[PDB]
Amino acid sequence: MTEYKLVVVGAGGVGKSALTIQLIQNHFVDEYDPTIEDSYRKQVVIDGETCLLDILDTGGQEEYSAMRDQYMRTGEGFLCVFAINNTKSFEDIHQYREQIKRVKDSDDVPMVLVGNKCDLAARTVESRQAQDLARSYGIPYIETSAKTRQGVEDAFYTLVREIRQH
Ligand SMILES: Nc1nc2c(ncn2[C@@H]2O[C@H](COP(=O)(O)OP(=O)(O)NP(=O)(O)O)[C@@H](O)[C@H]2O)c(=O)[nH]1
Ligand SMILES: [Ca+2]
Ligand SMILES: [Ca+2]
Ligand SMILES: [Mg+2]
Repeated sequence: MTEYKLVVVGAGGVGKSALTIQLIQNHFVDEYDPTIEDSYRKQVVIDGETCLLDILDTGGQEEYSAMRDQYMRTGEGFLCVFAINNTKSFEDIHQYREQIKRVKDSDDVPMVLVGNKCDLAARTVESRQAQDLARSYGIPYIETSAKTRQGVEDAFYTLVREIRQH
């Protein structure tokens, strides 16, 4: 069957693991255990197609990691995640996109910008600001809540639909 290699990246604590775990295991992780690199696999049907999602959940990073770059090289699509209540995480997105461009050696890599923790009221990143950033990259912007599951399936499935247009 068709396999889709997805990689989740973004600043520490934005909810990358919570999003992946909500998608794959249907529960919300309340505690904060920093990730290095964890992988998840699951067969799902997306738009009538039975396929296998292979998801690499990476941890936030502010220091070079040769190993990190190597694990990311095989990714086919990337979820770039920031949290809507953490301006710095949004400002960090451009660096993650640059890392992706490097490891893939391409300026055209399937990606989706995700603004997580949309259930929280302390918003410092407005939807419009994120929409503008995503537009500049030629990619979709989707808000999510790993807590309520709002937009979770939408974010990952949209990433699959982006790989399909590639
Ligand atoms: N309210 C709320 N909290 C969230 C959401 N997503 C994650 N969190 C919380 O934020 C904290 C960190 O989440 P986690 O998924 O571990 O972050 P991460 O990006 O994987 N961290 P790392 O980069 O260190 O692996 C946890 O306490 C978790 O419950 C969300 O959508 N809403
Ligand atoms: Ca723990
Ligand atoms: Ca390269
Ligand atoms: Mg994590």
